[PDB]
Amino acid sequence: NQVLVPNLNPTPENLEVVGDGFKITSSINLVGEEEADENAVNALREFLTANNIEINSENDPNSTTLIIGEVDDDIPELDEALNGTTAENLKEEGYALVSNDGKIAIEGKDGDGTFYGVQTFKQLVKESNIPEVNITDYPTVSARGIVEGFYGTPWTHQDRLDQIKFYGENKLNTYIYAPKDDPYHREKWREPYPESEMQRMQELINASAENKVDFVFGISPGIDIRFDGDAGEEDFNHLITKAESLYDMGVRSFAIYWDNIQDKSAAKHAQVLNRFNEEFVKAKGDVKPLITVPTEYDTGAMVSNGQPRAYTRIFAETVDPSIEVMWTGPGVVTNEIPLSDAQLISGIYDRNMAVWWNYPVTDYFKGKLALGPMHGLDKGLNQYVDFFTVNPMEHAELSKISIHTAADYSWNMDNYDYDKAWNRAIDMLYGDLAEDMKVFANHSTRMDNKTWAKSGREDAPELRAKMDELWNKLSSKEDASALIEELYGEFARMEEACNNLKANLPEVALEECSRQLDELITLAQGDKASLDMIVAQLNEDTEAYESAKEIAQNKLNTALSSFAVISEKVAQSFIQEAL
Amino acid sequence: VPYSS
Ligand SMILES: *[C@@H]1O[C@H](CO)[C@@H](O)[C@H](O)[C@H]1NC(C)=O
Repeated sequence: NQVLVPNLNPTPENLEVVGDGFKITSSINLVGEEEADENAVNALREFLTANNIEINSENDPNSTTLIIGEVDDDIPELDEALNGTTAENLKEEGYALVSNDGKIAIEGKDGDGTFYGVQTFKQLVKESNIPEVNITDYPTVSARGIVEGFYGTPWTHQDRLDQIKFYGENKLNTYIYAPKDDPYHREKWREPYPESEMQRMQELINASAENKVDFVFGISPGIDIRFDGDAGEEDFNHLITKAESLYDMGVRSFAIYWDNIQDKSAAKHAQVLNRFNEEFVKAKGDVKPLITVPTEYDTGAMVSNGQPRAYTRIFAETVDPSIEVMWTGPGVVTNEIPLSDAQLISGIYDRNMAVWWNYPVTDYFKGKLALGPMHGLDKGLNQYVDFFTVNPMEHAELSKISIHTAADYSWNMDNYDYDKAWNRAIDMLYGDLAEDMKVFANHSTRMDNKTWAKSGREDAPELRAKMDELWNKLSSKEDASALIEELYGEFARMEEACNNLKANLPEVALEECSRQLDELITLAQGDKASLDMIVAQLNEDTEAYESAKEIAQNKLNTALSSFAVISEKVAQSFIQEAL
Repeated sequence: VPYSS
């Protein structure tokens, strides 16, 4: 009978079911494709082909009709199909979508908008069934996406192309190219890319345009750049030459980065930025605002007693208002960006800020996977932030979980529920394996190197609660056998899920997390022996206690010398507590 | 150092 609205990501701002839904016919009437966004139509064409829906040559009135276009197209048949709903009054990138009575209309506020309308369309359709809905939709934050700016092995060409498809499909519109260990990015920033790297860039730029992603070409010259006299000219001209050869392949966004360098010449940094902004960005006329990150880029390094440090004050005083400025929040890697930290930094800079969010990056603690949702970022952040990017792992595939939630948070910020988003991320990504992937991933959300880097939702918090309850019940001598049995089940379940993931994950995921799958299976076995210890102590069975103690020490020993790190404060720490 | 410390 009725067609339910499937999982959608991001969450559309306004959605109403207006009917029972309908099945889309074998072949459809497509209207508006001549004037509609070229990329939206290609996206739509691929989806139709992938789902064996043909486009009729000649209108057949017995077939589903799909109308598509932007506000600024003169197509009356579209305005008739929206039934008084419009994208005219929406912010840029917004769209309206209506399916009723065998018609699907999509109207983008602009081309980006029409492409995004197609994305939502694609998510709504299952086995030819679409619900009947009226949608108007638009992003909270106008720049949303990813900065590949981590240390360690950069993503491959194949990784990047696949990521860019993934951004498109989740309405992320920004990808900043800035890998720390690309030599031509940083170590040898003056040197041109060779012919073949330039060909790989071209493919990246093309795929970005195809997927409505702003490819941002970053460069980090702060290691050895000269600011004064003829050397300053020469080194500035090296920036221009480099940026120009990416402009010449189609790049329209640029970033100059000053993070993690010894030189703290604020004014000279800001002068390089302003000169480039005048001589390059504005001169070109079709280039987006310049992006930067200052040498002090977290609040702790930027601010001292409510008042900016020397560097920051001078940088902010000099850096042209049009330039986007990124900061990571209260620390490099931190639990939170409270609304007040944003207010503070946006105060000093006197502009809306850009966030460089260092999660799920794991270059500072490579043994663990960061597989949680966006967590700790205030839902009113849009008031001081208009540009949002996450720094992912050197593992592109598994970064997808966290990035999926980044798409939800930055598109529809105030509706964002990290737990619901996290569940949706895994459901949409893992299909048949979702429920198991959740069991595993649930243990791998918290990042903590025990010093400066701490971020993420806590590892399996419900399980910790039960573990904590068990210790309370034992020390106050209450009957724990209901909890005990419950706990055997959870540990068994961790083992069963992990063994199923190992057998069934496709290679692309499996090769990113197989060591951590072994780790969690190990720990689950040690948690089980840990309980066998508890029970033997209760039953005064020394034989059975010494025997479970050995097993529990043998699993803990394996985990402690593992490169893989998982569930430190939950599965791991339970064995330590029992010992 | 291959991280931000
Ligand atoms: C420092 O922090 C992260 C984590 O190590 C690193 O990936 C990044 O390149 C550095 N810069 C910023 C601005 O976070």
